[PDB]
Amino acid sequence: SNAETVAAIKTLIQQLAQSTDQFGRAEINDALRELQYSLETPFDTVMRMSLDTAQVAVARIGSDLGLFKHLSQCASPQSAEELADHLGCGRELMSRLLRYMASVRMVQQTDDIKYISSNITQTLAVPGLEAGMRHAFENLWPVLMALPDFLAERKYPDIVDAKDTAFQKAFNTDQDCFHWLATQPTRIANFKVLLTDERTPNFLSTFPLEKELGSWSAEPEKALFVDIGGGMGHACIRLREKYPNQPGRVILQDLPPVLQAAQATLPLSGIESMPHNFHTPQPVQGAKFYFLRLILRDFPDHQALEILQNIVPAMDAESRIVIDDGVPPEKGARWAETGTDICIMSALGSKERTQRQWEELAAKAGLQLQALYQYTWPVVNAAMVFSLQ
Amino acid sequence: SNAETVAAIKTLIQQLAQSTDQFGRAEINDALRELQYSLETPFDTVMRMSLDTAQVAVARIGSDLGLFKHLSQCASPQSAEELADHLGCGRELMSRLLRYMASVRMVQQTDDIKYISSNITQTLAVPGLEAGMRHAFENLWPVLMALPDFLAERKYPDIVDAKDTAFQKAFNTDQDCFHWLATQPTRIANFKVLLTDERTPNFLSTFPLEKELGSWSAEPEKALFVDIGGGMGHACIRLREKYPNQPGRVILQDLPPVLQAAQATLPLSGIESMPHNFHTPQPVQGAKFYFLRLILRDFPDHQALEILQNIVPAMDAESRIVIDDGVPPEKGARWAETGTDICIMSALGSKERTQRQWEELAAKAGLQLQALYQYTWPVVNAAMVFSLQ
Amino acid sequence: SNAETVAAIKTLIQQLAQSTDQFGRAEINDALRELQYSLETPFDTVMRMSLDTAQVAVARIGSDLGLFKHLSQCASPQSAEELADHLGCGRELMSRLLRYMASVRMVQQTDDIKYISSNITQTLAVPGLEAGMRHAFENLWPVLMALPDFLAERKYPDIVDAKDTAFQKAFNTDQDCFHWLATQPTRIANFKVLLTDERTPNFLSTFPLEKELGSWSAEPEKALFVDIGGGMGHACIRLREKYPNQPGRVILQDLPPVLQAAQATLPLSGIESMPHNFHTPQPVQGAKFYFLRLILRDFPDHQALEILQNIVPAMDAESRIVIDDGVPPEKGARWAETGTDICIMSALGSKERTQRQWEELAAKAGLQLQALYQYTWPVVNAAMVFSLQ
Amino acid sequence: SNAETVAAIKTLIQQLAQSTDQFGRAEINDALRELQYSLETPFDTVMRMSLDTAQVAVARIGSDLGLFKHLSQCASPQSAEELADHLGCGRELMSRLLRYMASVRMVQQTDDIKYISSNITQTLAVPGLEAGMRHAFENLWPVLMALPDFLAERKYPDIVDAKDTAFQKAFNTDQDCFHWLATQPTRIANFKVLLTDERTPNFLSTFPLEKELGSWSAEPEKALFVDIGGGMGHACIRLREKYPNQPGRVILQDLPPVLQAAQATLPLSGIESMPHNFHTPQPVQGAKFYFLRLILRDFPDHQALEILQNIVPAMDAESRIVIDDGVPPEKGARWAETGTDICIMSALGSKERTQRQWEELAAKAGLQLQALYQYTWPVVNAAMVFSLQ
Ligand SMILES: C[S@@+](CC[C@H](N)C(=O)[O-])C[C@H]1O[C@@H](n2cnc3c(N)ncnc32)[C@H](O)[C@@H]1O
Ligand SMILES: C[S@@+](CC[C@H](N)C(=O)[O-])C[C@H]1O[C@@H](n2cnc3c(N)ncnc32)[C@H](O)[C@@H]1O
Ligand SMILES: C[S@@+](CC[C@H](N)C(=O)[O-])C[C@H]1O[C@@H](n2cnc3c(N)ncnc32)[C@H](O)[C@@H]1O
Ligand SMILES: C[S@@+](CC[C@H](N)C(=O)[O-])C[C@H]1O[C@@H](n2cnc3c(N)ncnc32)[C@H](O)[C@@H]1O
Ligand SMILES: C/C=C/[C@H]1Oc2c(-c3ccccc3)c[nH]c(=O)c2[C@H]2[C@@H]1CCC[C@@H]2C
Ligand SMILES: C/C=C/[C@H]1Oc2c(-c3ccccc3)c[nH]c(=O)c2[C@H]2[C@@H]1CCC[C@@H]2C
Ligand SMILES: [Cl-]
Ligand SMILES: [Cl-]
Ligand code: NA
Ligand code: NA
Repeated sequence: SNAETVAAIKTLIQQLAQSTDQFGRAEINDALRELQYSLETPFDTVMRMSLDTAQVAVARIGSDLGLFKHLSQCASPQSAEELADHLGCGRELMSRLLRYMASVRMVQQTDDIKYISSNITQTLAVPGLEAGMRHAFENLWPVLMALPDFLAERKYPDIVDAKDTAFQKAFNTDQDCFHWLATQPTRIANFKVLLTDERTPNFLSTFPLEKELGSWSAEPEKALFVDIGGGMGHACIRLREKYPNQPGRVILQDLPPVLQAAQATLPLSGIESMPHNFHTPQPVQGAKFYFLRLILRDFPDHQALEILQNIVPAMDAESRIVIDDGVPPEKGARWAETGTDICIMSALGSKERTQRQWEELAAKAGLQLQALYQYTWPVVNAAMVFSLQ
Repeated sequence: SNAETVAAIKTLIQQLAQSTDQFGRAEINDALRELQYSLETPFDTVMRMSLDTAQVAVARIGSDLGLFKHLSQCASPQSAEELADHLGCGRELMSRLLRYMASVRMVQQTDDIKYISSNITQTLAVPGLEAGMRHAFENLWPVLMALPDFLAERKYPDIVDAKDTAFQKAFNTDQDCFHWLATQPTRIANFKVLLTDERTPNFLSTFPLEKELGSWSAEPEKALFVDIGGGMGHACIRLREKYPNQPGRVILQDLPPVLQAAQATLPLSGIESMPHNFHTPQPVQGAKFYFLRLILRDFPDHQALEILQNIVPAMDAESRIVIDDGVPPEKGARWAETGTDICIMSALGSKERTQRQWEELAAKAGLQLQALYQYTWPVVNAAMVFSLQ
Repeated sequence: SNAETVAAIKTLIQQLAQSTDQFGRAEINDALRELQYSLETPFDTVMRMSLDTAQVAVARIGSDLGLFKHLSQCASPQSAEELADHLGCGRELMSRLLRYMASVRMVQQTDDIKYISSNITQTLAVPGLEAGMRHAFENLWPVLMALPDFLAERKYPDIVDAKDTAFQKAFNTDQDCFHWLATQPTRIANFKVLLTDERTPNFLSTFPLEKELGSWSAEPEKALFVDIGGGMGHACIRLREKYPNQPGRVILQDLPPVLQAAQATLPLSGIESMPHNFHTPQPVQGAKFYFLRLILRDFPDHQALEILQNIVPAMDAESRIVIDDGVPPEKGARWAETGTDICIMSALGSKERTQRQWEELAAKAGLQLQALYQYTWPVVNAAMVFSLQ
Repeated sequence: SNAETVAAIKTLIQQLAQSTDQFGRAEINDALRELQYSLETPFDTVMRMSLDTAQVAVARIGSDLGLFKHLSQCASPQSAEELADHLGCGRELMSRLLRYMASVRMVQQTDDIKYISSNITQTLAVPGLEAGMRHAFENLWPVLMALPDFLAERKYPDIVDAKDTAFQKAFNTDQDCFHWLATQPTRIANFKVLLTDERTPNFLSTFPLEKELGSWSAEPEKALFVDIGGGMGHACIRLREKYPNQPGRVILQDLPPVLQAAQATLPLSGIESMPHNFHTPQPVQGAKFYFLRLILRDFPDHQALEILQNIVPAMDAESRIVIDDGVPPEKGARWAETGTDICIMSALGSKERTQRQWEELAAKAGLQLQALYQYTWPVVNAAMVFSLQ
């Protein structure tokens, strides 16, 4: 029986996933995608490319209606009629949306054609994660839709400049993304919520802090950790959580509006909030770790170099710059780390960097790689520890 | 070990797939997608929705460059630099595009970082399938992009009008989709290539022609089969191919430009090409089968009703209207027959219809369902045979 | 490919096995055996029945030669010629024996045709497990060999008498098995080594000692636990190990030679060794638990009844008889608790007993079942707690 | 759920088996056995070695009762009581036998504790296959039970002589097996039925007969095929079936009592029955193929050499000797071909031979290997074609 074999496949894959860890499960999920692409028919490939786009649009509609948050708190299955009346949606529109959502597990449909939350419905109800999907719809989609004709019109140039990429055609502006987004309210509110989505796991999973400290001393009043562009300060919070009695200042540096947003969730003491533009010289001198997580990936090498050069003069012999960012391999890179590369090229003019490309960039700033501590698999995120040359 | 487990999963799924038939393989691929969605983390969900739409943009770039047809005819692996200089692409851009395409199997990367065609490469080199991908990019994506705000602005109506749906916002026009397309030369050219893609399997695999015919006589000059909106006439070709000695006229009906495009690939005898607009009265009287394949799905009930009412008066007691189209189930409908529903709502104001919905629509035309012959699984396509009430 | 499929099956089963517990692994191994029997051809069936018994003969040869203990302590692979000359075996015979043992995993053959220990090699080097294999060869096989003609000659009786079953034909004696063994020195020596094999898990993993005890008081000198036929006293040892501060005498009862063999491995204090024949009245009065592990299974109902009737008069209202033994299900019983049934019918005139059969036997002794605490799965071993009626 | 995972394992293994061919299924079955041995606990290993012997004894009882043939023709499940009364067996003995048989799939037990035939019950009802199991019980078992103490008493000699092996101790005789069996009636009747069990597949599956013929001519009256020790003549029957109009005599040679037994099932013409002792010179001169299937494996090299030397003088330049027999590999030999080696060493003093050992034996007879045509996998049976040197 085909159905019996399909059910047994699901049982065995679920059991294998449940027994391994998060990295093993991520490897299984990539394998399932690889198998799907290898087994689909030519017509299936075109159908998948035609229709998988609709998930983001329909997730946007569900978020506009508040469907996912409502469904995630319901204690019993709900009919399409009940959901439509409660959320203020046309009854047959609601039924068609739910049918589509159930077919891509954005909700679950029951045997009496009612609806309950799935793992994805819960995810889309979380404000920082819902903001990621809304960001894909309103910011990434227009840039991806502009890039084929941008490249055609310009005879397929190598994109190297944040002010000359697809973003400018998509949003009909001459400034780079970061400035243009400075001026748009709805954009900024969603961006704001995006900063609250903390990624797991983080570099402290694998970072051998005591080993990297060596005999460095916090006396008299030195800084252990300067989180440059630290956003809501998640790195600082987790550092103090895991090393609560390690001496030394822990300093969150960002722009004033972001630090004001961070105060609500920062600890009452132990973490300093210091306004600092990372395009200016670093004010904290001789810190042990100058930390840049998911900062440099957003800049082409000219601008990423200048961010590092503003830090290097503050370093003493024991100081390290810690770049925590994607480190895709030379070959066999996965879709999450090559898709990111196409999107940041499109929007920001920047790129993902292999380990060799990170080392070449850091060498231009007078820096040498001392250690690399991977903390995610199979997609590579790592804390790279750089010394003065 | 993790790598060993993952490779073993792929070996076993590949072996199970190779041993079933096309419908079994489609069930396996549906299960692999559901497993992927159930096993992904919340961050995975957002990254998948953020990045999967980039595949359509990058397939459109590869199509613009001629990359897939070139790779498909290459006899050895090609370096990124060879492809870049052959195709007129910047070398760094080409390398980044190929890394991304290899990660989603749109090409294959070798272990010395050269590139060869995949199944997907070959698919995207086929003119009609390439055109389906290009249609997704240039026609489906803008309407999906406009749908959320269109729904919000209009307070979530039940869309029933081809001249009042998301299409009008997306392309800033008051025309309905079909009329507007007819004014756009590049778009109509790509649609004509799309008509050359023949779906498989087809209704003749399960349609019991002999039993439906009974003692039906073709004399003096009656038609056995009238293919209304038949495009390239693939249904007429396959009919004549399978039943070459069955008497009766076989008539392809479409608008003049499509009939002209069809002449190259039609048989020299046995199939008549008859210009006919299906919004006007059917000229062929008393035919055995009036055949509508993937036609009525593109019209709201009002207009689909009118198309049937243009045929009904031409029928005698033995005539049948055969609707060959999607018949999704009442529950558990699959993504390829619910995502279509959302797309055709947004572009055409139309919908997919369950069996009960087809029968209700046909009853307003004075017709009753005699038989239903499914020929695809698990996504339902069927030949629905209707007679006068 | 066939080889690839086969290796993938083994990878996936090994991964599933490693992730469950011992009971899950036992269920998997039962399923593998049932799959093997359902998939074998008719000729396979006969070859399996023809050849699988050779493994006991060749394990007995390896034991005679000392091969398994020698291989288990070897630090590198050994050639057949090295093993032959070390162990005193003809070189061709040794090579043929090793080829056979490698094909059933009793050793492992390397790719340069040398030999190393397997899990099974290590098992057969353990004195008590070696003795179980030697017992199968010298005691179980002759009785199984005599059973078919014994049944035929006697017109298929229901065997109920330890002095009238297949044992008497197999060893050409009128004695019952236990008495005859006691006259055979080599056999009794191997049985004494067999007593050193401690089964795991044991009843204390699920026995709720505190709840069964209640407010039971040990003073002035009552016994908490009387281990009747306790062998090496493993139940007493594990009892004292798990509940070292529970007051009350713990008493191992067995015949003098077994108590003497037990002295080496008993604790120096806390467990009394008391010579007692369980076919005679129980000397310890009013103990909390009189414990019979794998005792009553070796006696037909008449004699098992007598053993219980020798204990009952020693009981007070708080005393319990704990029968720790196999409790096979009414249906779906597994091969390891039905093959035992056939063996003990043939050698001892005994039987395995379902829960209902245990309760019927205990009721003739005046006892009622209070509780049943299973501690192995899927083959059922349980501690059955009986009180006076 | 453990049960759910176990059920899914069975479903997936059954589906993989059902889709491959008989050789793929034989590889899967060997893998399942390998997994069982690797996953069992030390106690399980001893239990399996103690109890798997009982299958042959209980199969013997079932055959004595006629249970398997009766159950194989029953049209509905039968209770233990019904079977006991019909077959003349004690009711509780019958119930215990059926419980054991169901646990090793020798029958199947239903959910209402009744019994139906399994694949193994059908196999054991077939007279030639039942005779193989009875042969294992009455002929192979006594020799395997004698071999450990035979080897111990004789200080582990290399066994090379049919008149000095374990057989002589097992059956208290000084003659080799073949003569001693000449004198025992029950033995001979069962042996007789054994000859009717035709193995599948056979060498004609893969033997390129037309290629091996070359330009050999049957004119005037030459023999195509001389089946030496051909038993019931199955090789001759299948040769004429697959090559019904190939010219040349086809001759079955055996001892007179076997050829009289073969007449009932030989074709009415086309196959000659010729009495011939293969220890005498071959009377048919210049045949194309002199065929020896499963003959030489039963003889030590001295006697196997003399059988070949009696054929060689009859050969002309185009004649071939075809040895069809087991050809185990140099390493990694499977249990069916190494267990056979131990049993024929025990009973007959002979051995399985690798390809190199066959070539060494044939070279002593003046013969050279021309071709080897395997026809079973993974256990190697092959037709080896030898020429004059
Ligand atoms: C990817 S986000 C947050 C990255 C942060 N390290 C983390 O892991 O959450 C980039 C951060 O850089 C900050 N940022 C952007 N421009 C900056 C500038 N010129 N100076 C300092 N911070 C800046 C943003 O405000 C935001 O908090
Ligand atoms: C989705 S295509 C289907 C073609 C065909 N039934 C098949 O299965 O391939 C729709 C067809 O309808 C035709 N069509 C659109 N409007 C029409 C009209 N007013 N009258 C006749 N044909 C029309 C198009 O030219 C096109 O060939
Ligand atoms: C199967 S062994 C079981 C030992 C112990 N109950 C255990 O679980 O290991 C049976 C034990 O019963 C003992 N036994 C046999 N006959 C006995 C008798 N008449 N009185 C006391 N013990 C006896 C033997 O010496 C042996 O130690
Ligand atoms: C393994 S059995 C049958 C083998 C046969 N080639 C086949 O594949 O069925 C061995 C055969 O050799 C025959 N045989 C034994 N001694 C013989 C002898 N001295 N001369 C001729 N045939 C003999 C037996 O009668 C029996 O038919
Ligand atoms: C020729 C069809 C191409 C694809 O667009 C359509 C259309 C369509 C959409 C916009 C403009 C014109 C027609 C109507 N009706 C369908 O069914 C599909 C499906 C087609 C294939 C992929 C998914 C779509 C929903
Ligand atoms: C100490 C037990 C050894 C094994 O023989 C027995 C015996 C037994 C048999 C013959 C003579 C003396 C005792 C009784 N009662 C059992 O239960 C087992 C099982 C034992 C382990 C393997 C399978 C057997 C049926
Ligand atoms: Cl479809
Ligand atoms: Cl047990
Ligand atoms: Na890339
Ligand atoms: Na061997």
